[PDB]
Amino acid sequence: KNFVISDPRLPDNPIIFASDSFLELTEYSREEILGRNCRFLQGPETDQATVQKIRDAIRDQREITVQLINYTKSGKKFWNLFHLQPMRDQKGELQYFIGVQLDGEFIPNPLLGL
Ligand SMILES: Cc1cc2nc3c(=O)[nH]c(=O)nc-3n(C[C@H](O)[C@H](O)[C@H](O)COP(=O)(O)O)c2cc1C
Repeated sequence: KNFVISDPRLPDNPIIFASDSFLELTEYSREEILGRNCRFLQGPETDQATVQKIRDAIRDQREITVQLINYTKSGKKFWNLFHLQPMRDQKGELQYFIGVQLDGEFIPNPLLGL
Protein backbone atom coordinates (compact mmCIF):
# COMPACT_ATOMS: atom_id res chain seq x y z
CA LYS A 1 0.00 0.00 0.00
CA ASN A 2 1.21 3.47 -1.01
CA PHE A 3 0.00 5.88 1.65
CA VAL A 4 1.07 8.89 3.69
CA ILE A 5 -0.32 10.38 6.90
CA SER A 6 -0.27 14.13 7.50
CA ASP A 7 -0.91 16.15 10.67
CA PRO A 8 -3.32 19.07 10.03
CA ARG A 9 -2.53 20.47 13.50
CA LEU A 10 1.03 21.28 12.36
CA PRO A 11 1.83 24.17 9.99
CA ASP A 12 1.08 23.41 6.33
CA ASN A 13 -0.39 19.96 7.04
CA PRO A 14 2.92 18.08 6.77
CA ILE A 15 3.66 14.42 6.21
CA ILE A 16 4.45 12.63 9.46
CA PHE A 17 4.58 9.11 8.00
CA ALA A 18 5.21 7.58 4.57
CA SER A 19 4.98 3.88 3.75
CA ASP A 20 7.81 1.91 2.15
CA SER A 21 5.81 1.46 -1.05
CA PHE A 22 5.22 5.21 -1.28
CA LEU A 23 8.96 5.87 -1.08
CA GLU A 24 9.64 3.30 -3.81
CA LEU A 25 6.99 4.78 -6.10
CA THR A 26 8.08 8.39 -5.69
CA GLU A 27 11.87 7.79 -5.46
CA TYR A 28 12.18 9.89 -2.28
CA SER A 29 13.84 8.76 0.94
CA ARG A 30 11.74 9.22 4.06
CA GLU A 31 14.07 11.84 5.52
CA GLU A 32 13.56 14.30 2.64
CA ILE A 33 9.74 14.24 2.72
CA LEU A 34 8.86 14.10 6.44
CA GLY A 35 7.66 17.49 7.61
CA ARG A 36 6.71 18.56 4.08
CA ASN A 37 3.32 19.06 2.46
CA CYS A 38 2.66 16.47 -0.22
CA ARG A 39 2.35 19.11 -2.95
CA PHE A 40 5.93 18.36 -4.05
CA LEU A 41 4.35 15.55 -6.13
CA GLN A 42 2.63 18.09 -8.42
CA GLY A 43 4.24 19.50 -11.55
CA PRO A 44 3.55 21.29 -14.84
CA GLU A 45 1.08 18.77 -16.31
CA THR A 46 -0.92 18.43 -13.08
CA ASP A 47 -4.51 19.59 -13.52
CA GLN A 48 -4.99 22.52 -11.16
CA ALA A 49 -8.76 22.03 -11.24
CA THR A 50 -8.24 18.59 -9.71
CA VAL A 51 -5.86 20.02 -7.10
CA GLN A 52 -8.57 22.55 -6.23
CA LYS A 53 -10.90 19.65 -5.39
CA ILE A 54 -8.34 18.23 -2.96
CA ARG A 55 -8.04 21.67 -1.36
CA ASP A 56 -11.81 21.86 -0.82
CA ALA A 57 -12.00 18.30 0.52
CA ILE A 58 -9.37 19.12 3.14
CA ARG A 59 -11.17 22.35 4.04
CA ASP A 60 -14.55 20.60 4.41
CA GLN A 61 -13.01 17.43 5.92
CA ARG A 62 -14.61 15.15 3.33
CA GLU A 63 -13.20 12.08 1.65
CA ILE A 64 -12.50 12.35 -2.07
CA THR A 65 -11.11 10.23 -4.89
CA VAL A 66 -9.47 11.94 -7.87
CA GLN A 67 -7.06 10.97 -10.65
CA LEU A 68 -4.18 13.32 -11.46
CA ILE A 69 -0.64 13.42 -12.84
CA ASN A 70 2.18 13.39 -10.27
CA TYR A 71 5.97 13.40 -10.61
CA THR A 72 8.64 11.26 -9.00
CA LYS A 73 11.83 12.82 -7.61
CA SER A 74 13.60 12.42 -10.96
CA GLY A 75 10.67 14.04 -12.79
CA LYS A 76 9.12 10.85 -14.16
CA LYS A 77 5.36 11.28 -14.61
CA PHE A 78 2.77 8.82 -13.33
CA TRP A 79 -1.01 8.68 -13.14
CA ASN A 80 -2.18 8.65 -9.51
CA LEU A 81 -5.65 7.51 -8.46
CA PHE A 82 -5.64 9.36 -5.13
CA HIS A 83 -8.02 8.62 -2.24
CA LEU A 84 -8.00 11.07 0.68
CA GLN A 85 -9.72 10.31 3.99
CA PRO A 86 -10.01 12.25 7.25
CA MET A 87 -9.11 10.37 10.43
CA ARG A 88 -10.84 11.34 13.68
CA ASP A 89 -10.09 10.30 17.24
CA GLN A 90 -12.56 8.72 19.65
CA LYS A 91 -13.96 12.17 20.48
CA GLY A 92 -14.83 12.80 16.83
CA GLU A 93 -12.12 15.45 16.44
CA LEU A 94 -10.01 15.71 13.29
CA GLN A 95 -6.60 14.18 14.00
CA TYR A 96 -4.94 13.07 10.75
CA PHE A 97 -5.41 12.90 7.00
CA ILE A 98 -4.50 9.69 5.16
CA GLY A 99 -3.82 9.73 1.44
CA VAL A 100 -3.67 6.47 -0.52
CA GLN A 101 -2.07 6.46 -3.98
CA LEU A 102 -2.73 3.89 -6.71
CA ASP A 103 -0.46 4.31 -9.73
CA GLY A 104 -2.19 3.67 -13.06
CA GLU A 105 -4.46 5.27 -15.66
CA PHE A 106 -7.65 3.72 -14.33
CA ILE A 107 -10.07 6.32 -15.73
CA PRO A 108 -9.20 6.97 -19.41
CA ASN A 109 -7.76 10.45 -19.84
CA PRO A 110 -10.27 11.63 -22.50
CA LEU A 111 -13.15 10.65 -20.20
CA LEU A 112 -11.49 12.45 -17.27
CA GLY A 113 -11.36 15.71 -19.22
CA LEU A 114 -15.15 15.86 -19.04
C1 LIG B 1 -2.50 13.01 3.41
C2 LIG B 1 -2.42 13.80 2.14
C3 LIG B 1 -1.90 13.18 1.00
C4 LIG B 1 -1.79 13.88 -0.19
N1 LIG B 1 -1.27 13.23 -1.30
C5 LIG B 1 -1.16 13.90 -2.50
C6 LIG B 1 -0.64 13.25 -3.63
O1 LIG B 1 -0.27 12.07 -3.58
N2 LIG B 1 -0.52 13.92 -4.83
C7 LIG B 1 -0.92 15.24 -4.91
O2 LIG B 1 -0.81 15.82 -5.99
N3 LIG B 1 -1.43 15.88 -3.81
C8 LIG B 1 -1.56 15.22 -2.60
N4 LIG B 1 -2.06 15.89 -1.49
C9 LIG B 1 -2.51 17.32 -1.65
C10 LIG B 1 -1.48 18.40 -1.34
O3 LIG B 1 -0.73 17.99 -0.22
C11 LIG B 1 -2.17 19.73 -1.07
O4 LIG B 1 -3.10 19.60 -0.02
C12 LIG B 1 -2.88 20.28 -2.30
O5 LIG B 1 -1.91 20.59 -3.28
C13 LIG B 1 -3.67 21.55 -1.99
O6 LIG B 1 -2.88 22.32 -1.11
P1 LIG B 1 -2.11 23.62 -1.64
O7 LIG B 1 -3.01 24.44 -2.52
O8 LIG B 1 -1.71 24.46 -0.45
O9 LIG B 1 -0.89 23.18 -2.41
C14 LIG B 1 -2.19 15.21 -0.28
C15 LIG B 1 -2.71 15.83 0.86
C16 LIG B 1 -2.82 15.14 2.06
C17 LIG B 1 -3.38 15.85 3.26
